[PDB]
This record gives sequence, structure tokens and C-alpha cells, in this order.
Amino acid sequence: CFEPPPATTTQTGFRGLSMGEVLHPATVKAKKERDAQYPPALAAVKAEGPPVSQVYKNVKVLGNLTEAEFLRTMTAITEWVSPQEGCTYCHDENNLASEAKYPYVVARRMLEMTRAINTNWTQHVAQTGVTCYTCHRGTPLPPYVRYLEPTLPLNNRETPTHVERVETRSGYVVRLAKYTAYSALNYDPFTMFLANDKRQVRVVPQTALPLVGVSRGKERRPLSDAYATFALMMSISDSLGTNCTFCHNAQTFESWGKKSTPQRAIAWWGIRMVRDLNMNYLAPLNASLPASRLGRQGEAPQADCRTCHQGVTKPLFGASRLKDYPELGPIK
Amino acid sequence: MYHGALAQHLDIAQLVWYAQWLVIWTVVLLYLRREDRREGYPLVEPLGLVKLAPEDGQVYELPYPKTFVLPHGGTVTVPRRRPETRELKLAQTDGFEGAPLQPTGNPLVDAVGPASYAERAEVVDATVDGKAKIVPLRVATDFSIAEGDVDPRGLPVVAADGVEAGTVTDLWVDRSEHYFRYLELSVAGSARTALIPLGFCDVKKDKIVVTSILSEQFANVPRLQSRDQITLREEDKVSAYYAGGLLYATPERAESLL
Amino acid sequence: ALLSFERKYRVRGGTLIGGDLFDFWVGPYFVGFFGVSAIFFIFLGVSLIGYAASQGPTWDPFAISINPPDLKYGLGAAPLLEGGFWQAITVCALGAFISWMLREVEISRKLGIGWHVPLAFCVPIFMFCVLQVFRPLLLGSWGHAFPYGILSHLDWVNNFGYQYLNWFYNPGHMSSVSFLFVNAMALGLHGGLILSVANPGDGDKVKTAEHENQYFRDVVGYSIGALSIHRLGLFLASNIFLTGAFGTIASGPFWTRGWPEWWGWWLDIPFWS
Amino acid sequence: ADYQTIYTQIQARGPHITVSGEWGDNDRVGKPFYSYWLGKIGDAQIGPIYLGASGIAAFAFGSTAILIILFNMAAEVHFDPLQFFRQFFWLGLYPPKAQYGMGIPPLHDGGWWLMAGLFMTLSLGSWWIRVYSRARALGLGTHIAWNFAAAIFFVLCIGCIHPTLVGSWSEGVPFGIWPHIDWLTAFSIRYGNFYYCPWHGFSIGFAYGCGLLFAAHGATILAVARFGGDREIEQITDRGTAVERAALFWRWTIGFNATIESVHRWGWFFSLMVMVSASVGILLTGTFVDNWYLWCVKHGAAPDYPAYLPATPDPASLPGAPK
Ligand code: BCB
Ligand code: BCB
Ligand code: BCB
Ligand SMILES: C/C=C1/c2cc3[nH]c4c(c3C)C(=O)[C@H](C(=O)OC)c4c3nc(cc4[nH]c(cc(n2)[C@@H]1C)c(C(C)=O)c4C)[C@@H](C)[C@@H]3CCC(=O)OC/C=C(\C)CCC[C@@H](C)CCC[C@H](C)CCCC(C)C
Ligand SMILES: C/C=C1/c2cc3[nH]c4c(c3C)C(=O)[C@H](C(=O)OC)c4c3nc(cc4[nH]c(cc(n2)[C@@H]1C)c(C(C)=O)c4C)[C@@H](C)[C@@H]3CCC(=O)OC/C=C(\C)CCC[C@H](C)CCC[C@H](C)CCCC(C)C
Ligand SMILES: CC(C)=CCC/C(C)=C/CC/C(C)=C\CC/C(C)=C/CC/C(C)=C/CC/C(C)=C/CC/C(C)=C/CC/C(C)=C/CC/C(C)=C/CC1=C(C)C(=O)c2ccccc2C1=O
Ligand code: HEC
Ligand code: HEC
Ligand code: HEC
Ligand code: HEC
Ligand SMILES: CC(C)=CCC/C(C)=C/C=C/C(C)=C/C=C/C(C)=C/C=C\C=C(C)\C=C\C=C(/C)CC/C=C(\C)CCCC(C)C
Ligand SMILES: CCCCCCCCCCCC[N+](C)(C)[O-]
Ligand SMILES: CCCCCCCCCCCC[N+](C)(C)[O-]
Ligand SMILES: [Fe+2]
Repeated sequence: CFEPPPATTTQTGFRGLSMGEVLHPATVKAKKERDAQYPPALAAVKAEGPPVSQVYKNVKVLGNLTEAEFLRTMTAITEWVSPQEGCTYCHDENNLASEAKYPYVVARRMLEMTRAINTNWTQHVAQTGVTCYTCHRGTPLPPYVRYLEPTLPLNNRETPTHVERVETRSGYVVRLAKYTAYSALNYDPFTMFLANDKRQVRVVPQTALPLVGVSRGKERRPLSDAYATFALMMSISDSLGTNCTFCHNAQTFESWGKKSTPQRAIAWWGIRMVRDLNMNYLAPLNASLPASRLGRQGEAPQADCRTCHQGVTKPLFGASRLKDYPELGPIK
Repeated sequence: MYHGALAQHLDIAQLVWYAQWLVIWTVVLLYLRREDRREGYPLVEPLGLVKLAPEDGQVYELPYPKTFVLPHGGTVTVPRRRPETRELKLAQTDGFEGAPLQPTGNPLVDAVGPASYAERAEVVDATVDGKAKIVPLRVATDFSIAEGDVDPRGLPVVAADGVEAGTVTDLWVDRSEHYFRYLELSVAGSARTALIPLGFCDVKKDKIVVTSILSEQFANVPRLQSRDQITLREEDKVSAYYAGGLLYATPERAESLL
Repeated sequence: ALLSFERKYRVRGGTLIGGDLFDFWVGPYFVGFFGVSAIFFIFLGVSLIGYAASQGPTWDPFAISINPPDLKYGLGAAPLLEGGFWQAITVCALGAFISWMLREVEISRKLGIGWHVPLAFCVPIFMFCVLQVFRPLLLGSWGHAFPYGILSHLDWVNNFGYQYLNWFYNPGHMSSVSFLFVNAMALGLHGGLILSVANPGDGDKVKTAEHENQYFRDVVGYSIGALSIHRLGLFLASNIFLTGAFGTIASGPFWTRGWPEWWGWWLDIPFWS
Repeated sequence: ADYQTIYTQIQARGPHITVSGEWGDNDRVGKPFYSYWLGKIGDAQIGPIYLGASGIAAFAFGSTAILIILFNMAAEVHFDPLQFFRQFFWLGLYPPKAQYGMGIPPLHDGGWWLMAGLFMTLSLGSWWIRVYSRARALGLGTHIAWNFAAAIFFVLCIGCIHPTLVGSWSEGVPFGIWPHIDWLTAFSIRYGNFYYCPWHGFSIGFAYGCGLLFAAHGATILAVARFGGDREIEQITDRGTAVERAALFWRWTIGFNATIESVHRWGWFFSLMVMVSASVGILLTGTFVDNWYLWCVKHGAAPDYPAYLPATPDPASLPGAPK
């Protein structure tokens, strides 16, 4: 089980600290190629005519677009999400205003979510932004999603073995391990940290000596909190295809300033962005999804870092369509 | 308020750091380094002009004597004064104090340099139940060579010069540890046996090769007082003889390798 | 100035190079050609350290740090202040260590004893080369080597380990640690046994070779023997670095992922997946 | 070369020796047998072994501890045998995940862990008695038992005493191959980086030093095996050329030297101090120091470096950062 040299290495800290990325050139190439499948922008169209708010019947989100512009969007959406199924994945082919098929109503929510990420989470996505393709990658079910229990394979386009199946109790420890970069950490950092905003990720004291009043008995956080955070961090690392030193100087994980890279602050915003998407857009979709979509607790599939990043420090190596599709944000 | 905070930015851990160093230096200097001086001290000097008393320092560096009570009777106390009265056939190569000495005679026979032995007791090392510990298999009759290993008895011993020097007639076994320690050989053309420590023997199927000394030099291997016993000092004499060959067997052995 | 038994041993000869020229003692120390070169390199390396440290922000001994170049300099020479001092000190360090090793051979030869100690001492010298020379060469930059600072070299070990997510799962490290632990236990056991035999307490008699064998035969069912425990200790200790060296060299040049995932070779056998 | 220092060229076989103890001679069970290949690099005789009460007690307690662990591990893969064998390293028996303070945790959340720790402790105690007794039975000093006692004390510090001192069973070491390893990182993270704990530094220094010392001592005795340096007891009571030469090798090299007795005291002391330093470090952690790096920063010891990428302010502290 080994990877032949050369390794690609970068430097992310002062010389002599052994901080930076360590990459296997073939793995990077394979990912570059997968991500290179991002369809190009459709040709621009001239904005002629009334807004489709007048033209069409049931346009709630993109009503300000002209007809040519709107149909360009629908064509782009079909290509990103349901290329194999076509327009009828969401539409009644005899009534295009029909909301009868669930992908339609889910897609409307996804236009809102997408415009929200690009408008309200620029702290994270900056001017790269996301499109439907960033998560979906050409299928209606995005390849990397999370339920409220760990599932395997991580990529749901792959067929599970019996042991991988979430019903097979004996495969639990491996389902957990493969979500935490093969560690044995007995914690699921998705449901603990990313599904909602209940839990505090920071566990390290900010004083040298123990403060009287928080340092004894039931006053204390259990040591289990530090395992869980390490588990989250193993997961974040694997999700972006990187290591701790991409973000931290391990001298002091808890410190910022010179002890942290700009990427750590971008990751901080990502945690907040993921929690927002999950609490406010994705988790509620269980009301709208077929039962076949839902997990064993009736949860809709939700997002973690891998959902976008898919093993790369920037999703799709930083590819952008933000200028090509202003409809998708930022929305002034 | 803080657990451990003592005052000024004194805190418990900070004080224990000092205590830790103190404990380590105390044990190292005042205990271990004085245990280190139970042999060989006090240091000696050529022609001490005069010393009406030992330096205070010679008293301070020594531990109190300890006495071992030996398993088969007697005691030994260390440190104790052990001058080496024995005359050494060595001369100063130069007047400088750190100058090497050099053999004025035959260093192997004179037992100087790598051919030195220690003034061990002239007693036969014993087993736990009082028997001679290192004895020939002619005597240690319930001991044997493990099946699979060369029986060297009968084999020629070939010295550094490629010449055969004698014939192995016996092995001496450590009856306390079940471990062979010497071979005994009849020295060709002399009327004597010689022991040779097994560490100086390359044991082959058809010969015992010995590169420490030339065939000629077996003539002068130290002789034991008995034929079936060996004293601690004799073991030192015999072992040291071959070790001396490593530097002295030929003129060129003492000079630079490269 | 001489141990009471020392004079008879202080003869000329035994040198690897130089012969009579440096064949003498200064106090208790043998000199030899390699004592001269050891001193030369120590003196240089220590001068370079002082000069470098003086050019830096601190004189606190915990905080001083002389660091390798940025990665971008590859395997070339760096400016003195930005890695060049470090490069020079590394050369003086290697020079000092190897001289020290060869001086030990000359001392061994003069005494008529085996060369086992200088040989054993090659193992730490080798490990220094793995960290500072071989692994940086394989990765293509001096900048991968560790800095010279009492605490800063710990920060390098820390980040190096965490570059592979959890270094504890590194199979060469598991082996390394295991030898470190057995060796420490074994040294306490060996030292304790010899002391327990020579120092039974009260006015009891010193015990015997047979007692040593009996004690471990009783306690664990096996005694390795008096000569063999010394061979074993040399083996256990040496393999701390000899096995560790594989885990160090593998990380980067032969494995770029976290170490826990490496065990996928086992976990993911399709028979039980 | 001295080939003996590599392996035994000609092995000897002889009648098997027994050194009688003040008690328990009738508790030696087994017939010695001899391994020829073992005999090449060690003594060839394996066995007999002494039984005795403390030894049998140790096995009983130890086995119980092991059964509690293995049963809990089996439950983890839901008693699937093949998955059990597959996943064994990953499986563990854990301390309480929830904060119960010093409350005895539910069986399902730390109760079994506590039970296994108790039996392990009784196991270690019984074995210490065996280690101590056999020395006394054979008329030997108790130096081994006192070295062993420091190791046991360290296990107690990380298993029991530190959790008690901060008041939480949640801090104990899990049983399991990878799980006991994950604890090392979790504990270091919680307490602000164990590299900056001075007693972690002391322990390492003594552990590396044990490596140095046993390589040096082992090699030193092999180098003078031609002079019988291996027979260390009689080299102690009657100095021979073996340890004169050994002492002088070191005096000429480093300028000072030990005796053949005292180098075993240095070794015993270095070994002990690995465990003594580790214990002190654990006893201070959490009790009196919360973040070892910050403690070093407080006392001026920590190094600092320029930023290489831009220094990055905590976003959480920004004006209007969400929570
Ligand atoms: C977060 C990161 C971690 C980490 C990262 C780490 C790395 C990255 C590496 C190790 C390595 C090693 N680690 Mg691990 N580690 C170890 C133990 C060990 C060592 C056995 C092993 C070898 C060390 C070495 O190379 O020395 C080197 C010592 C040398 C080269 C000494 C040279 C001496 C020289 C020849 C002479 C010097 C002379 C002076 C200049 C002269 C002074 C003069 C005065 C005295 C007069 C333990 C016991 C633990 C525990 C219990 O937690 C642990 C945890 C961890 N390690 C963490 C998980 N460790 C190494 C290894 O082998 O990994 C597989 C390694 O590369
Ligand atoms: C891969 C892992 C590595 C590692 C990991 C490590 C850890 C994790 C820790 C140490 C610690 C220590 N290390 Mg580091 N280390 C050190 C030296 C040191 C000491 C500062 C200290 C205690 C060592 C000890 O007692 O060993 C056994 C040797 C003994 C008992 C003989 C005495 C040796 C003497 C104390 C060495 C003194 C060195 C001088 C400060 C160096 C400069 C002197 C020159 C300028 C004259 C050297 C000289 C080297 C070289 C040349 O390779 C080295 C390499 C490495 N160490 C590797 C990079 N080391 C501990 C520490 O406290 O750091 C602050 C500690 O926590
Ligand atoms: C990211 C995490 C880190 C970490 C975290 C860590 C912790 C949390 C602790 C250590 C500790 C220690 N570390 Mg550190 N560490 C060490 C080295 C060391 C050791 C010297 C020392 C452990 C002492 C020991 O021998 O335990 C092995 C010996 C043991 C366990 C004794 C066992 C005795 C017992 C009687 C045996 C009984 C066996 C029975 C058969 C059991 C029966 C089974 C049952 C089920 C019946 C090195 C050399 C390095 C390097 C090179 O980087 C390093 C890095 C780091 N450590 C990282 C900074 N380390 C300890 C310490 O010293 O802290 C102050 C400690 O607690
Ligand atoms: C710095 C110094 C150190 C140091 C020191 C010392 N270390 C000592 C001594 C000294 C001085 C001794 O005197 C004592 C000893 O005696 O040595 C010969 C001992 C020891 N160090 C051991 C292990 C060790 N040291 C470690 C570490 C350090 N040590 C550090 C480094 C580590 C680490 C590194 O993790 C480990 C793992 C053991 C071998 C031994 C204790 C045995 C015990 O306490 O056992 C207790 C007894 C038991 C657990 C019972 C075992 C039952 C088993 C066999 C399972 C049976 C199951 C059954 C078959 C099921 C039946 C089913 C049925 C249906 C059929
Ligand atoms: C696996 C086997 C092991 C093993 C074995 C053996 N070990 C030996 C021998 C054997 C057999 C000897 O024969 C020889 C000796 O004589 O013993 C008394 C020796 C010795 N082991 C020392 C240190 C030691 N062993 C370590 C480890 C192990 N040892 C492992 C465990 C460690 C660590 C860190 O673990 C340390 C620090 C010295 C005391 C001594 C060399 C003196 C020297 O070489 O003199 C010559 C050099 C000098 C006096 C100074 C040189 C200064 C340079 C030029 C400038 C500084 C550069 C430097 C790189 C800066 C680093 C900064 C730092 C904070 C990052
Ligand atoms: C810029 C600058 C600084 C310039 C000048 C540099 C300088 C140092 C100059 C000196 C010039 C001089 C005076 C002379 C030239 C001759 C010369 C080459 C001198 C060398 C000076 C020098 C470099 C000294 C450093 C010595 C050194 C490396 C010491 C380390 C000692 C240490 C820390 C050892 C660690 C191990 C340890 C704890 C050992 C203690 C226990 C001992 C002593 C074990 C050894 C030992 C063992 C292992 C046995 O098994 C044994 C068995 C039976 C009998 C005896 C022994 C025995 O003694
Ligand atoms: C689901 C993933 C869809 C796919 C694939 C396509 N369409 Fe769509 N379309 C979808 C939604 C959610 C909406 C409403 C947009 C809003 O702002 O609320 C629509 C709307 C249209 C309309 C307007 C119909 C009307 O309301 O009068 C048209 C004309 C339309 N869509 C066309 C269309 C075509 C031709 C497609 C394939 C090229 C296509 N859509 C795919 C969701 C989805
Ligand atoms: C990741 C942050 C996403 C972005 C950006 C977009 N989508 Fe999405 N979508 C995502 C998830 C986690 C899910 C839930 C799981 C599921 O497949 O239901 C979805 C689902 C949909 C669906 C329904 C798919 C189905 O159940 O058949 C549709 C039709 C859909 N998404 C459309 C869509 C569009 C049009 C987007 C860009 C405007 C878009 N999604 C972005 C995650 C993410
Ligand atoms: C950036 C993409 C990161 C990588 C890779 C790793 N970490 Fe991280 N870590 C990051 C952030 C943004 C945060 C703070 C989260 C918040 O909500 O505030 C953290 C935090 C930690 C902590 C806790 C620090 C504290 O103040 O208590 C630890 C101990 C930590 N991280 C460890 C760690 C390790 C060991 C990693 C590699 C396995 C790792 N992190 C990677 C961002 C990033
Ligand atoms: C899609 C909706 C995403 C999810 C979910 C997460 N991230 Fe992200 N991230 C996303 C984009 C579009 C970009 C590129 C922005 C840009 O600056 O070009 C990023 C970028 C990062 C980075 C910056 C990497 C770098 O500067 O080299 C980091 C460190 C990062 N993202 C971390 C991160 C984490 C840890 C997440 C889960 C909590 C996470 N992201 C989710 C899009 C999306
Ligand atoms: C005050 C109160 C109420 C109680 C306090 C009680 C007390 C003293 C508690 C102490 C707790 C302690 C000492 C906990 C210690 C935990 C520690 C140090 C654990 C460390 C590591 C454990 C590990 C590595 C062990 C894992 C276990 C295994 C893999 C199982 C072993 C099983 C075998 C190999 C089977 C062998 C037989 C087979 C081949 C047939
Ligand atoms: C850890 C608690 C002790 C459990 C009981 C262990 C059995 C004790 C056996 C005592 C044997 C006494 N003897 C023979 C040495 O005197
Ligand atoms: C970090 C652990 C440090 C342990 C202390 C090292 C002991 C070295 C002892 C050498 C002292 C020599 N002398 C001659 C001055 O006594
Ligand atoms: Fe010894």
C-alpha cells in the first residue's frame, strides 16, 4: 500500500516548521480530470422582451429574467442536475407551470439556496461562487451527502457491500472510520457539528492555569469533546484532500494570528455556511422528498464539506461560472 | 481565580520544575558520580613532589566504603587503595604527560598495553554450590556439545600466519551458565597445552582459525597452575595474551590502518 | 590524573590515520587525528550557531532557532541568514559526529577490544542523516529538514506528524515506539537484576550467575543469559531507529495521505468488506 | 571479529540447575526443554515456571479484565466473528462519554470500562507481589520491584488518579489498539500541546537516554566479552581487565567513567525516571495547568516565528461575526 515519488509539497508556514500540503501528483491529476467535466457556460443571450414575470405563469424566483435569459438558465440547470433525464425530470411536459413533480418544488428551493450562498456567504465562496453543478455533478442526487448516521460508500454512485449497508450493525465501526479518515475516533462529527449549531468546536483552554469554577467535576466538559473535535478535523482534512497544517501551526491549534493561515478563517465561515444550509434549506426538504430519499430517521440528505469540495481544497479547483450566470447571485 | 496560582506568577508547576532539576542534579552528582569512583580512585600521578595529606578533594569525591560479603566466604571492600606494584616494561615515548608509553620488551609476554591483565584474585571461580566453575569436558562429564554443532576436538588450530599451531583436545565449559568459554589445544612441537578463549576462535567444520596471533606465539600463552582448573587471574592472563596479539602480533599491527 | 589501573594500558598504537602524530592524551581524553577533527568541527559549528543566533531576535535559550531555507530554494545554497547558516551547521554536525565515531574506533583498537560501541553509535548518526539529508533529498528541498532550536525542533516534529493526520498509525512509528518502550523496560530489568544480586541487603551474601537465571526462569519462564541480555539490549535500542527510519522516509516520498488510511490495505480486503 | 558476540558457535548442554528459594520450590511446574535455535542467541532452556499464589491471582484478575474488554469489543461488531477479526484494532472499551463527574457511570457509558480497569489494577498488584517475593525468596535485593512499582504508578496516574484529581472518569484511557492511541492526541489537544509539558520533555530525555545507555552498555559488554565482561557479578566483586578496559574506553572518549556496578545504577535510574517524570507531568496536568503551551508562554519559554502566509485574525472575534 504505497505511493511512488515524487510528492508535490507546498509551504504554508515559516521555514523549518514542516507546514504545507503533501500531494500525490497522480491523485491530483485524476481529480483535475473529474472536475474538468464542469460544462462550459452556455453562450450569452441578449435581454430582449418583458420579464418572464409577465411572460410566464408560475415564475417565483427568476421573474426578472427575459425569456431568452430564463430559458438559458433552464438549459444550464438541466445540464448540471438532470442531463440524463431532461426537462421532464421537473416538468409536466404539457404544463410547464405545473408544480406536480417534487423535483420542481425542490429545485425552486435550490435556486433560493444557491442565490443565498452566492449572496450571503461570500465570506466563504468569495467570487468563485457555486452553481447547481458544484454539488450535483450531473445527477439529481448529489454524489456526496450525509444522513444522521454515517453511510458507505461516501460516493453514493458506488454500490454498497452488505457490511457497508446502514442496516448491517456489524459494519458500524467501519462506516464511522471511513468518515474520519480511517481513524478509530468513536464520534460522528457530522451530526455533532455540521447538522446544526448546537455544539462548540473549540475545546482548548485559553488560560495557562485552570480557572476555578469550570475546572472540576461536572463543571468540566468531558474529554470526549476533544476526541469529537479531532474527529471533525480528520473529516475536514479528508474532505478537502489536505492536512492540518493547511490551516494550523500545530504548535498551538487554538491560536490565530500568526499561528493560523488565511484558509483557517475561510474554513470557520464554511462551518457556519454549512450549518445554515442544513438547518434552513436542506433539512426541511424532508417535507417535500419521496420517502425513498429519506434516511432511517426521516431526515433529508444534507451537506458537509465534501458535498462541494469532493477532496479538493477548492471545489472544482476553483472553477467559476459566477459571471456567466448572474441569476444565481450575488443578488443585489 | 486559578488552580495552582501561588502569587506573583508563582504557580505550582513552576516550582516543581525547579524541584525536578534539583533532584536530578543531586542524584547525579552527589550519588551516581561517587558510585562511579569505587574503582581506580584516587587518581595517581608520576612522582608526586610531596603530599603531606591527600587533597581534601580526594576525600570529597569518594563514597563511604561498601563491603560485599562473598558467597563462598570473605568480604571485599570498595573503594580501597590498590596500587599496582608490578613492574611494567614500558618507556615514555616523550616527556609530555599525555605521551604514550611503549613496550621495552615483548609486550605479549610482558603483559602491557592490550596484553595487560588485572590483578584479579588467584582463586578458582565457583559454582553456586562450591565447585570449580570453568572446567574441561574431560572433567565436566555430564556436559556435552549440542547436537548440530562442530565438535572441535581433534581439529587443527590455524594461526594468523596460516600455519597450523596445534590440535584441539578439549573444551572448557562454564557449569554455572552452560556455556563454553575456552578451547584447549596441544601446542605443536611444544610439550604443553594452551587455552584459547572462544571469542578468539573462528570455528569451522575442519579447523579452528585464530587470527590474533601467529603460530609461533602459542608457545608463550600463559600456563595454568593446574590442568583441570583455572583461577580468575589466570583467565585474565590467557585472554589478555591473545588481545595483545591484535596490536602486537606483527610490527605493522600497531601502526596506522590507513 | 590516571586511574590507579590505567598506566599499563596507555601504550602507543591503534590509530586509523595519523600514527604517532596525534597519538596522545590531554587529561583523560585521547586525542588522535579524529579528536583534532572533532574539535575543529565542534568549534566551527558552535561559532556558526553563536553568530547566527546573534543575528536573531532572542538570546533566550528556549527560544533561539536556526532554521533551514524556504522550500523554494530546493537543494541549492540559501542566503546565510535565510537557511545558509543552517546548511553550514548541518555539515559541521555531521563532521563532528563521524569524527567522534572514528575516534572511538582508535580508542577500541588501542585497548584490544571490539568495535561494537562506534558501530552502535552509527545508528543515531544514520537517523540524523535520514531526517536531515536523505528525506530532504527525496522530497527535493533542504527546507524539509528540522530546525536547530531547543523548542523549535519540537514544533517541526509536531507539524511533520500532523501533516499525515495521525502519525501514531504510521507502521514504522508503531515499531519504533515499541522498541523504545521494550528497551526502557529491559534496561530497568537488567540494571535491577545485577544490583539485586550484588546488593541483597542486610549482610546477606552476594549471589551468583545461577541466581540470575533462576529469578527470570521463575518470574517469566525464561532467562536469556548474561552475555545474551547485552546483545539483546544493543538490538532493542538500535531498532528504535533502524525501524523508525522506514516510517520517516516513507512519509512524503512514499505515502502522501494520512497514516490511518494506509491500513486500508487490511480493512478493505474485499473478502470482508 | 568475535563471533561469540553475534551468536554461540558451539552450544553446551548439561544437567539443568535449580536454585532453591526460601519458599515455593514445589510450585515450579514444567520440565525444561531446549531450543537449539534459541540457544544460538540466548540460553536454550525454556521453563520451568514458578506458579505461586500471587502469580495465579494475577492471571485470574488479568483474564477477567481481558474478558470484559473482549466481550464489549465483540458487542461493537454485534458478535459477527469475521468483522470482529477485521475491525479488531478499531474496537475499544471506552470511559464515559458523558460528564458524570466522579459518579460511577452506567454500564453502557463507562461502567464496564471502570470494571475492566479495576481488575487490571488487581492484576498489576498481584504481579508486583510475585516480582517482589521471588527476589526475596532467592535472597536478592528488591531493585526490580521498585522499578516496576513506578511503571504501575504511571498506569494508575493515567487510568485513575488524574481522572479523580480533576473529577471526571471521562478522562481515562480506553482499552483498545487504536483507541488507547487516540487518547494520546485527545489528551494533548485538551491540555494545550504536550510538547510544552516540561515533564513530557524529562520523560523523553530519560527514554531516549535509556536507548543511549543500553546501546552503549550492551555494546560495551560485547566489546569485552573476550575478557569475560558478561560475568558482571564477579567483575563487581573482583575487578578484571574486562571492566578496566570498559572504564578506560569511556574515560578516554568522554572524559569520565562509571564502574561495572554503577553503570547498572545509571541504567536503573534512567529507567525509573522515565516513569517518575511521566507521572509528575500527568499529576500536574488539569490539576494545576490547563494549557501547557500558554503556561510556557506565560513563563517566557515558547518560541515564536514570523508569519509566512498572512496572520489571520480570529473571525469569531470580528465585528458582527455570527456565533
Ligand atoms: C504529533 C507528532 C508525533 C510524533 C512525531 C514523530 C515524527 C515525525 C517522528 C517520530 C519519531 C519517533 N517517535 Mg514519535 N513518538 C514516540 C517515540 C518516537 C521515537 C521512538 C522515534 C524516533 C525519534 C528520533 O528520530 O530521534 C532522532 C534522534 C537523533 C537523530 C539523535 C542524534 C544524536 C546525534 C548522533 C548526537 C547528538 C550530539 C549532540 C549534538 C551533542 C551534545 C553534546 C553534549 C551532550 C556534551 C513516542 C514514545 C510517542 C508517544 C508515546 O506519544 C510519540 C508520539 C508522536 N510522535 C506524536 C504522535 N515521531 C521518528 C520516527 O522514527 O518515526 C517513524 C520521526 O521521524
Ligand atoms: C524526530 C524527533 C526528533 C526529536 C524529538 C524530541 C522530543 C519530542 C523531545 C526531544 C528532547 C530533546 N532533544 Mg530532540 N534532539 C536533540 C536534543 C534534544 C534535547 C534538547 C532534549 C533531550 C534529549 C535527550 O535527553 O536525549 C537523550 C540523551 C541524553 C540523556 C544525553 C544528554 C544529551 C544532551 C542533553 C543534549 C543537549 C543538546 C544541546 C542542547 C544541543 C546543542 C549543543 C551544542 C550547541 C554544543 C538533538 C541533539 C538532536 C539531533 C542532533 O538530532 C535531536 C533530534 C530530534 N529530537 C528529532 C528531530 N527531542 C526533549 C526536550 O525536552 O526538548 C526540549 C523532548 O521533549
Ligand atoms: C499529539 C500527542 C502527543 C503525545 C502525547 C502523550 C501523552 C498524552 C503522554 C505521553 C507520554 C509520553 N510520551 Mg508523548 N512523545 C514521546 C514520548 C513519550 C514517552 C516518553 C512518555 C510515555 C512514557 C511511556 O513509556 O509509556 C509507556 C509505558 C507504560 C504505559 C507503562 C506500562 C506499565 C504496566 C505495568 C504494564 C502492564 C502491562 C499488562 C500486561 C497489561 C495487562 C492487560 C490487561 C487488559 C489485563 C516522544 C518521544 C514524542 C515525539 C518524538 O514526538 C512524543 C510526542 C507526543 N506525545 C505528542 C505531543 N505522550 C506520557 C507522559 O509522559 O506525559 C507526561 C503521557 O501520558
Ligand atoms: C521505564 C520502565 C518501564 C517498564 C518496567 C517494567 N515492566 C515490568 C517490570 C519492570 C521493571 C517487571 O518487573 C514486570 C515483569 O514481570 O517483567 C519481566 C514488568 C512487565 N511489563 C510488562 C509489559 C509492559 N511494560 C511496559 C512498559 C514499561 N515497563 C516501561 C517502559 C509496556 C508498555 C510500554 O506499554 C508493556 C506492555 C509485562 C511483561 C510485565 C508485567 C506483567 C503483568 O503485570 O501481568 C499481570 C497479569 C495479567 C495481565 C494476566 C495475563 C493473562 C493473559 C496471559 C491472557 C490469558 C487469557 C486466557 C487464555 C483466556 C482463557 C479462556 C478459557 C476458555 C481457555
Ligand atoms: C539508537 C541508539 C541511540 C544512541 C546511541 C549512542 N549514542 C551515543 C553512543 C551510542 C552507542 C556513543 O558512543 C556516543 C557517546 O559518546 O556517548 C556517551 C553517543 C552520544 N549520543 C549523544 C546524544 C544523543 N544521543 C541520542 C540518541 C541515541 N543515541 C539513540 C537512542 C540523542 C537523542 C536526541 O535521542 C542525543 C541528544 C552524545 C552524548 C554522544 C555523542 C557525542 C558527540 O557527538 O560528540 C561530538 C560532538 C559534540 C560534543 C558537539 C557537536 C556540536 C555540533 C557541531 C553543533 C550542534 C548541531 C546540532 C545538530 C544542534 C541540535 C539542536 C537540538 C536542540 C535539536
Ligand atoms: C567553540 C568551542 C566550544 C571550542 C572548543 C571545544 C572543546 C569541547 C574543546 C576541548 C579541547 C580538549 C580539552 C581536548 C582535545 C581532546 C578531546 C578530543 C576532547 C573532547 C572534549 C569533548 C568534546 C567532550 C564532550 C564529552 C561528551 C560527548 C560527553 C557526554 C557525556 C554524556 C552526556 C553521556 C551520556 C550517557 C551517560 C549519562 C553516561 C553516564 C554513565 C557512563 C559514564 C557510562 C559509560 C560506561 C558504560 C556504558 C559501560 O557499560 C561501562 C561498563 C563498565 C565500566 C564502565 C562503563 C562506563 O563507563
Ligand atoms: C428541475 C431541476 C428543472 C429542470 C431540469 C428544468 N426546469 Fe424549468 N423550471 C423549474 C422551476 C423550479 C421553475 C420555476 C422557476 C421560478 O423562478 O420559480 C421552472 C420554470 C420553467 C418555465 C416557466 C413556466 C411557467 O411558469 O410559465 C419554463 C418555460 C421552463 N421551466 C422550461 C424548462 C425547459 C425547457 C427545461 C429543459 C431545457 C427545463 N425547464 C428544465 C425547474 C426545472
Ligand atoms: C450543494 C450545496 C447543492 C447545491 C449548490 C444545489 N443542490 Fe440541489 N440538492 C442538494 C442536496 C443535498 C439535495 C438533497 C438530496 C436529494 O437528492 O434529494 C438536493 C436535491 C435536489 C433536487 C431533488 C433531487 C431528487 O430528490 O430527485 C433537485 C431537483 C435539486 N437539488 C436541484 C438543484 C438546482 C436547480 C440547483 C442550482 C440552482 C441546486 N440543486 C443546487 C445539494 C445542492
Ligand atoms: C482548515 C481547512 C482546517 C484544517 C485542515 C484543520 N483545521 Fe482544525 N480548525 C479549523 C477551524 C476553522 C477551527 C475552529 C472551529 C470553530 O468553530 O471555531 C479549528 C479548530 C481546531 C481545534 C480546536 C481549537 C480550539 O480553540 O479549541 C483543534 C484542536 C483542531 N482544529 C485540530 C486540528 C487537527 C489536529 C487537524 C488535522 C487532523 C486540523 N485541525 C485540521 C480549521 C482547520
Ligand atoms: C459548497 C456549497 C461548499 C461547501 C459545503 C463548503 N465549501 Fe469550502 N469553498 C467553497 C467554494 C466555492 C470555495 C472557493 C472560494 C474561493 O476563495 O475561491 C471554497 C473554498 C474553501 C477554502 C479556501 C481554500 C483556499 O483558499 O485555498 C477552504 C479552506 C474551505 N473552502 C473549507 C471548507 C470547509 C472546512 C467546509 C465544511 C465545514 C467547506 N469549505 C464547505 C464551497 C463550499
Ligand atoms: C474509585 C472507583 C469507584 C474506582 C477506581 C478503580 C480504578 C483503580 C480504576 C483504574 C482504571 C485504569 C487503571 C485504567 C487504565 C487504562 C489503560 C492504561 C489502558 C491502556 C491500554 C489498553 C490496551 C492497549 C489494551 C487493549 C486490549 C486488548 C486488545 C484485549 C487483549 C486480549 C487478548 C490479546 C487475548 C489474549 C488471549 C487470546 C490470544 C486467546
Ligand atoms: C493486589 C492485591 C493482592 C491480591 C492477592 C494476591 C495474593 C497474595 C499472595 C501472597 C503470597 C505471599 N508470600 C509467599 C510471598 O509470602
Ligand atoms: C534531560 C535529562 C538530563 C539527564 C542528565 C544527564 C546526565 C549527564 C551526566 C554528566 C555529568 C558529568 N560530570 C563529570 C560533570 O559529572
Ligand atoms: Fe550489564
